[PDB]
Amino acid sequence: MELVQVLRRGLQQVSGHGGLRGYLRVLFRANDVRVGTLVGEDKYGNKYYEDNKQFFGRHRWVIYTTEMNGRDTFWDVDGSMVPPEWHRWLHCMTDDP
Amino acid sequence: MFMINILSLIIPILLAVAFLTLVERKVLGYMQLRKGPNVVGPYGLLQPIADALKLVTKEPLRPGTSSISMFIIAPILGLSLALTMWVPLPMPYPLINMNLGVLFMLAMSSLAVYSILWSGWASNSKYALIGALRAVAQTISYEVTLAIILLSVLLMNGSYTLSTLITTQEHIWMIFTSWPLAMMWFISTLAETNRAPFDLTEGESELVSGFNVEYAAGPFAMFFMAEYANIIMMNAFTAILFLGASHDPHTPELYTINFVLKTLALTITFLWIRASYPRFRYDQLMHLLWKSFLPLTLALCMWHISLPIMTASIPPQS
Amino acid sequence: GEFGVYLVSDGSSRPYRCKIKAPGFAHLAGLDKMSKGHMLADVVAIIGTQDIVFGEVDR
Amino acid sequence: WKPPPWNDVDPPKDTLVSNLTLNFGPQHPAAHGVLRLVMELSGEMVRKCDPHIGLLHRGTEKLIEYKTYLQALPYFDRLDYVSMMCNEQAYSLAVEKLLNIQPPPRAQWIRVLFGEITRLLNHIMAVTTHALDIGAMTPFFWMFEEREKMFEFYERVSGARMHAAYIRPGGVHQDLPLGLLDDIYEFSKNFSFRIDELEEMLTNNRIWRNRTVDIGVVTAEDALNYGFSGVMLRGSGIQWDLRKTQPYDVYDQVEFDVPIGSRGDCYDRYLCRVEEMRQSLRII
Amino acid sequence: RGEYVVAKLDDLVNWARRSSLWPMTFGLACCAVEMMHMAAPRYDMDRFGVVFRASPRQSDVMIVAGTLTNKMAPALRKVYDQMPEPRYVVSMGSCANGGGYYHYSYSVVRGCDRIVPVDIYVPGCPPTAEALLYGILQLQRKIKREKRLRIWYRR
Amino acid sequence: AGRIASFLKNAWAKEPVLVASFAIGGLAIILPSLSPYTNYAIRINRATPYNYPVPLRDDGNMPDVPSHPQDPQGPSLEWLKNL
Amino acid sequence: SMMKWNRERRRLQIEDFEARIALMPLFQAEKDRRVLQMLRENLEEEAIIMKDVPDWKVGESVFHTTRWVTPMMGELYGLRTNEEILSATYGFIWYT
Amino acid sequence: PFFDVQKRLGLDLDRWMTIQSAEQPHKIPGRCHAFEKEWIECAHGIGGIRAEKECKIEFDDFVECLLRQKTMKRLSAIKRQRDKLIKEGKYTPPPHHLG
Amino acid sequence: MWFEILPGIAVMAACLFIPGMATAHIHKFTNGGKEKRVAHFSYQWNLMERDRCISGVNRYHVTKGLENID
Amino acid sequence: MPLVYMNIIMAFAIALAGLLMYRSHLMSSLLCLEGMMLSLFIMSTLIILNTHFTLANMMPIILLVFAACEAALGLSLLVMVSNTYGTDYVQNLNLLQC
Amino acid sequence: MNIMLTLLTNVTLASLLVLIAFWLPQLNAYSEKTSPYECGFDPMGSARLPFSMKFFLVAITFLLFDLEIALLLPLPWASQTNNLKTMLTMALFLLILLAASLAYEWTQKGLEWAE
Amino acid sequence: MTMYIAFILSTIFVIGFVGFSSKPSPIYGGLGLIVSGGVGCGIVLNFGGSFLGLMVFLIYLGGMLVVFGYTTAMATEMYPEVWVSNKTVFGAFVSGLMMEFCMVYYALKEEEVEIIFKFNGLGDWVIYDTGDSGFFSEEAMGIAALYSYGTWLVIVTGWSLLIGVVVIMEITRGN
Ligand SMILES: CCCCCCCCCCCCCCCCCC(=O)OC[C@H](COP(=O)([O-])OCC[N+](C)(C)C)OC(=O)CCCCCCCCCCCCCCCCC
Ligand code: SF4
Repeated sequence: MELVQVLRRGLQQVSGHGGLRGYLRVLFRANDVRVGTLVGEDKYGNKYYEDNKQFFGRHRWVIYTTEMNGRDTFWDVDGSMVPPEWHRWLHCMTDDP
Repeated sequence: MFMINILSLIIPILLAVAFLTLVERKVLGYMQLRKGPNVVGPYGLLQPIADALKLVTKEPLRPGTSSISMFIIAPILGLSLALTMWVPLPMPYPLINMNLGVLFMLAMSSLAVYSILWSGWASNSKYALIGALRAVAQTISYEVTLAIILLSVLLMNGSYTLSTLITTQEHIWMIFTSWPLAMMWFISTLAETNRAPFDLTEGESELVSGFNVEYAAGPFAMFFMAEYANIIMMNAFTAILFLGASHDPHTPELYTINFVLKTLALTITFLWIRASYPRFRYDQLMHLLWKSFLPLTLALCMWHISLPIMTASIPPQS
Repeated sequence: GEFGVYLVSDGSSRPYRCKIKAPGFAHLAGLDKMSKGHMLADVVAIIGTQDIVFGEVDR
Repeated sequence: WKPPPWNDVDPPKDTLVSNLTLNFGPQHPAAHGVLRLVMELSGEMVRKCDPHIGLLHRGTEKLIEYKTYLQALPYFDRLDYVSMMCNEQAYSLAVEKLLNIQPPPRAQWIRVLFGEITRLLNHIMAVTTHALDIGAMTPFFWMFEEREKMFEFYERVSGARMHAAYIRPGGVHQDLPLGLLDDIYEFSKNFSFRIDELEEMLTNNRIWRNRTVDIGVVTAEDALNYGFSGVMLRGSGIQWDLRKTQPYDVYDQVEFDVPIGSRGDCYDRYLCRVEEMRQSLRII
Repeated sequence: RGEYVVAKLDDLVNWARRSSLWPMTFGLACCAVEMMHMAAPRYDMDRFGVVFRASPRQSDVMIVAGTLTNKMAPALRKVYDQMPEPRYVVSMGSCANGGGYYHYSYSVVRGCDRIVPVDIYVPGCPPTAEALLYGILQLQRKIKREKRLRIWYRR
Repeated sequence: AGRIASFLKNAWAKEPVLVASFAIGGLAIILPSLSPYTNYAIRINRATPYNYPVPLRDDGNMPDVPSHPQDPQGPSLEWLKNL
Repeated sequence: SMMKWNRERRRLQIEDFEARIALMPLFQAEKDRRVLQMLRENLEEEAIIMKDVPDWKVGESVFHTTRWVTPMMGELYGLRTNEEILSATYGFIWYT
Repeated sequence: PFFDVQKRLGLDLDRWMTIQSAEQPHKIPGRCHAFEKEWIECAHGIGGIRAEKECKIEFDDFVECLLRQKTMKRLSAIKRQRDKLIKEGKYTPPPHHLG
Repeated sequence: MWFEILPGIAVMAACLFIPGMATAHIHKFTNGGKEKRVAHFSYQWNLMERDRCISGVNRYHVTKGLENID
Repeated sequence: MPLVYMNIIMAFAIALAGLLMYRSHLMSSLLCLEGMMLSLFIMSTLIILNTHFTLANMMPIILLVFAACEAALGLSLLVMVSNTYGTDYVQNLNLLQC
Repeated sequence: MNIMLTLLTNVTLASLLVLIAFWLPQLNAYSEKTSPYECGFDPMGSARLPFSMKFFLVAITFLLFDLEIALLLPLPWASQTNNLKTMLTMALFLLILLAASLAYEWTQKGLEWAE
Repeated sequence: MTMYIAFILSTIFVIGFVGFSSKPSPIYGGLGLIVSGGVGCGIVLNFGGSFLGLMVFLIYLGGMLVVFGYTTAMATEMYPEVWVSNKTVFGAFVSGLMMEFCMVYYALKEEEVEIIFKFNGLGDWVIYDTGDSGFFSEEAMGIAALYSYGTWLVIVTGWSLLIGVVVIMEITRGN
């Protein structure tokens, strides 16, 4: 019963990550395969998420954009492209985006 | 086609050893509530490749006071012996069906200490020298129990032919008859293979890196590959010895399933022990072996030699 | 242990000389006595229980 | 040629043995990175060990003569760096004593709460780091997950992780953020279990005991004469504790049991320290 | 052409070198305990593919973490010397960066770079654990932008 | 009596290992004499025909040896398969 | 359980051995014919090659007695190929 | 022996193994069981001096049985002449030589 | 969670999987479907040499019985 | 007699010479001594295996277990010499003289 | 045929595997790089001194102990003898003497080796 | 080739013996001796002595010579005396490679080598005996007689070994 449900979310994870392409993209680009509700999107492509069910920390997170100030950033990842106003919310310094 | 079978045996093990670094890194981390390698590829699958080809591209610095010929021969013996350890294994049908495979198994395992002694002397440093001397001292203390355990264990088997172990365990696991020896054999395998608490040979915290204190890059993997290859083989040797499996002649596939599944369970409990116990000490290392292990092994050997006679259950030598 | 600070005040807005009692200082001073009668693989053990954080012992 | 000696005991030559001066550390992982411990050894048996220290000696007191009292405060945070607040607790207690000014009672209670929280900080350091070198390294990571939680608490109040610089002469710099006591209350509830993980992991383990029991024992008289302090005396059964005998700050208006050992060896202190964890949890 | 082939070969070496470095934290001061803190399950370097390895003949990057004094100065350099190539040193904390809080004292060399060729300077007193984790990430990005095989091709 | 029981129990308090090994080795030597199966063990051990039982020249008046490996004459091991 | 299983194996072994006992007659006769036939081929080959030797009368009995001696492997396979030599001397010995 | 205690009290200590035609495990023979049995029974109750010359025939035959010197020399001379002849192409080995 | 290590060990099971399968199938393939007839004692060896000579093709594994005799 | 038997016999003889022709390390001398017995152990196996002296398969182990015993004595004397003198040299091992 | 062939293959596999681990990484060793590592400090000149007796004492005891166990490898075939009673008595003798050698060695200090 | 394979193993056995007999460094002498120890086992294996061949690997390669390395690690003469250190060892090593090369050529040509004994240089394979061993390995049955007929040897070998441990501790006790 429970094992079936745990399997059941797994395909739901595939549906959440835009089918196969998004799932392969995020796992090879962020090592994260967990999907949460959309919380915001800046003027950069920095698509943000949030999931209160996860424990403190990983409960809100990010996958970074592909284009940052005329720089390729699909493979590379840095924590500094986060804009200041959203840097406040992401570090849980304020829980309202 | 004997040749292609040989590469079909040594090549998968080397790739198995590479992946053993990843799983051990992750499992040990998981005990520590960590995650282990998961960034380099999906779930760290390419971490063994990353570690392997990074070290290969690192220069093999030879220490100034080293005999280069002496420095190089030791890894050759160490790695070749570890790969040779699998040639008599009863894997479906044993590759080298040596009628005295167990003796061949023990002789090669006991010859591995020459790598430890030679690596310490060739490095020519006090830290490496006493690291090696105690390393072999820990090493040479325990295989006498290994030999005694096997002699008692194999006594009810019938001979030293490794393939015969399958037919002996055709009904029940051989651990049930000699479970005092099973834990006796198991602990001694850690001491031979030098894992915690028997890691004073290397002693990452207090002996820096043991005999690998200097040994770097290129040929360092050889001891690392030989070490981890022995981990599978010793656990595989324990798997056949005590946790036997049924083998249908028309489907050797099935017994491979049982043998393989058991031998990862036996390797898993190896690093499971590592992630729970403090490291031992040289004196306790000898005292435990010579004071509480040797006497018990002797008595159990005495129990197991007379047991077939008092029960008229001697096994056929064939 | 017993971490004490001994300072002498000149009466100005600044201290004159500050002496800090380091628990590790006496403990590391006493490291010689404990180690007598024990092996090096126990010397590491004694160093652990001495709680010798060196910036504390080195003042 | 010389006729043989009458007793047949030909005279022994010069000494053919040495004590093998070994330069332990500083790169050695067990040497904490900065230890120049050099000892004399007859094989594994040791004769004398010289803890050559100074590999970290900074000006410290030398510059304090040039920094004002407020400017000198962050030095103590960096002096016994793993016990952040407990150092600046001493400085503030010292300085306010000269000023003949006592902090408000609210300030005192915050000091002791963080002081014992800092006691949790250090005792976790002392036990887990020791287990690192003795072998088993998983209690290290298990407790370090908790260590972040009070480290996070440090950040919520002072604004920095380690060097809080919170305890200033005359009290504390700022107030606790609203609800901060609630989170540390949640932490306090769950930490008793984490202590049980340590004791279950180590206390009864034979490998842990045999590497620790009856090791490095010292008698009460030598321990006191050696200038030892704190747990060093308490492990040897010495009946003494500063928080009890000379209760500074609020420590008089609180009850706790001092964990006096009864053997003086390393094991007795280890039980004393883990008991100090629980008694620290009493203070919280 | 040869440029494309050597580019792939450089990347193949590049990918492992930026994912398999084994740091050796030369634990000096309060900066060192922070690096053990980013060994905690909270950050767990090993998930990136780096392991705390002693015997600095095995390590690739070495981290000075804390103040560096004249007494510590000559030994620390020798650790850098027999550290095999490729070797990189990351300055942990203000004291290792530029002497920091003890920049004027008589016994600490102002800045660790006076002894070794610092690759990445990490500010902090102490740098919060993930700030160093950021610095390690910068190291791999810098490691990504090298042209070892490319330069030899034009050499 | 009192000393023996106390000493044995007291020894089992400090060392449980050698008393266990001494007990096992103590058993390992006596019951081999007391076992009723040792005679069975040597009987089946003798029963294994490693070598060929070379035929004996039939000159009459040895009825014990059979003239065919099916006759009732000669040694029989009907105990063995039951044993 | 093991004592029953071991007891069963001994019954299996003696059953296996008994088959070999019944198989000795045909095997012994076949090896008997083979070994002395192959010796005769050697003797026939001796008397095509030692005709010109100043002193060589074929069939010399190196042993003075008239009792049959089991033929040494040298005079048996000595005049055969290299495969015959290798597969006979160490053929069983190698057999990994 | 110097003091033949074995003979006096009749406990066999070593002589079970001094020669190869005695009792052997599983009744399997030595290489020269037939010859040495002949030599032994030839030289029993005779004396070392007399048995040296009288039972000479049984000895060198038995020595030749286990050394196999002249037999090996016989084969060597057979082989030596073979390659000293077939290399000249005077006689060709028949098929059964080559299989 | 721990379902992330199964990808690591599943590959491991595959690695140790190969040598068993190869030596089983090569023995089967080389020896005409049957397993490698082992000869731990000289009796079993001279059994094979009879088979190799009696097969008429100089391979022991080729088995041929009642179709021969007359 | 077969060529191989020369190889062990000559192996012993050259091992015998190394045992007698000394140098400055009686440690090296002990190596020739145990090599000396190894040829004895090896050669003894050839005749016994060749001649099928089944009960004589005994002595290769018996010769081993006793030649190995001399190692215990010899090496023990080694450290005894290397304690009153420190080293394993042989020229200095002449205190008797008269 | 196959036995040393199996031995041959592993040795070449090891030697080439170190060969491409030695010439490929483009060895660039210097004097300080090849200098011995001693906890990061200066070596004082060593690794050429005797080490008391305990390491030697245990080695000889192991050697003597290894020789007795060598005497008792053939037990699995010994159980297949016709006269078990003699074999049972004799094998028990080796084990109890193995015990006695351990027993004496224990009682007269021994395994508690020197320090 | 496989014609005279045992000719080979015997040859490395000689050169391995010449190695340590030339008195090289005790570890290097150990290296040369274990090489001879390794190759000698193959000679016994080729004769069917698997159990005897495997033992020398166990108690002589992994046995005696391991504790030999301890004394070499204990002796540690101030400089390695490896082959390049001395010139007599080269002469000893070079010499020991000549006469055995001489007599094999002497034995390979006419086979009438009369050094001390008369010796035939014929192929190693000849002296083998033809005959089945049934199911009982002749080597195994011989050794297993240790506890059937070798009663007397077992007592004396055991008693000496017991006396072996009493002497070793007594001489090493240093009064
Ligand atoms: C008719 C019945 C016949 C048989 C009866 C036999 C007696 C009854 C059974 C007795 C117990 C079994 C035999 C003894 C076993 C213990 C031997 C011993 O010395 O113990 C004490 C020893 C020593 O304990 P100690 O050192 O605290 O005390 C010994 C006594 N003094 C103090 C005097 C020296 O215990 C150990 O060595 C601890 C373990 C060390 C290794 C660390 C890893 C352990 C991992 C455990 C988990 C994995 C187990 C895997 C098992 C196998 C799986 C395939
Ligand atoms: S930079 Fe700051 S935290 Fe780091 S060692 Fe220096 S004073 Fe301590």
